[PDB]
Amino acid sequence: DLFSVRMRAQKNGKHVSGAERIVKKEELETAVKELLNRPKEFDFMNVKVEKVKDFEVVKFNLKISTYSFKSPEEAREFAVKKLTQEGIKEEVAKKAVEILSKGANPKGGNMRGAVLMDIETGERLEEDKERGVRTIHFDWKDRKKVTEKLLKEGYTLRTVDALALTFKNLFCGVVAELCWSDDPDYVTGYVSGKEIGYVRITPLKEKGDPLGGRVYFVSRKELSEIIECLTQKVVLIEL
Ligand SMILES: CC(C)(COP(=O)(O)OP(=O)(O)OC[C@H]1O[C@H](n2cnc3c(N)ncnc32)[C@@H](O)[C@H]1OP(=O)(O)O)[C@@H](O)C(=O)NCCC(=O)NCCS
Ligand SMILES: Nc1ncnc2c1ncn2[C@@H]1O[C@H](COP(=O)(O)O)[C@@H](O)[C@H]1O
Repeated sequence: DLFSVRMRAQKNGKHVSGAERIVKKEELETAVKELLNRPKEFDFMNVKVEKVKDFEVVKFNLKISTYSFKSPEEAREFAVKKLTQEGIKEEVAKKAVEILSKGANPKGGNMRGAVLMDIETGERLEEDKERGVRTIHFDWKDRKKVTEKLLKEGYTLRTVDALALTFKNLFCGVVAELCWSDDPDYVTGYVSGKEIGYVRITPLKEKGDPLGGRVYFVSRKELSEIIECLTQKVVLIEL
């Protein structure tokens, strides 16, 4: 018996925190305490506890690597390069980078979710270009174990969280992903795919840029199944 525990929190109408845990009932309360304690300041928080019907367990298997650069132009140049090692045409990879740096939300600011980009044509397939699509209903099978292991190998808690999210994306049929943070202080981003692994890349923006986002590279012929998988299928990831 599994329960999905989803938390989001706002402050001054702005989203400041959000997380999901999928656990056995005997750790339900523990998961709720953790997420309730997650944001520092908030004026509104919602928590959803949902009994899980079906779910799938999947074995994590991406290679991790790390790269440092001396300007965002050089980090984005490398980012485009790694993307074309997943068979993506260079101009498609470049338009992704172009969209994130110039503001992915057409009415200014960050999106509430990821761009779905046609691998072949670079065109944005998400219907709501302010909202995008959100990957949800994923968690590490044994998050306590995974967090301690990755911390001691030198990865941060943001790495722990982003890894589980990409791996679901790739399992759901996203070919490749580009991501850097919306938070102007954090400036590591990544690029991922089944062949290039999980590729951490610093810095993909200047420390002070408030723009970020994610671009998912998807084959249009699979768009409907991909969206269903990202947003509805329940996946536990086993390290
Ligand atoms: C937050 C999360 C748990 C979704 O929870 P949810 O309660 O089911 O959210 P809902 O779909 O019901 O959203 C309803 C409202 O809360 C929104 N909201 C939810 N998640 C949001 C997010 N990640 N960013 C901005 N707004 C968000 C509000 O925008 C509004 O959604 P709307 O755009 O559809 O109008 C999801 O983002 C998640 O799985 N996060 C874990 C991974 C992660 O964020 N890692 C960060 C480091 S990579
Ligand atoms: N669950 C999600 N699925 C897809 N995209 C997201 C999700 N959460 C955030 N994003 C996008 O990725 C950017 C970075 O988010 P974060 O990982 O929370 O810093 C955000 O500005 C959103 O545009």
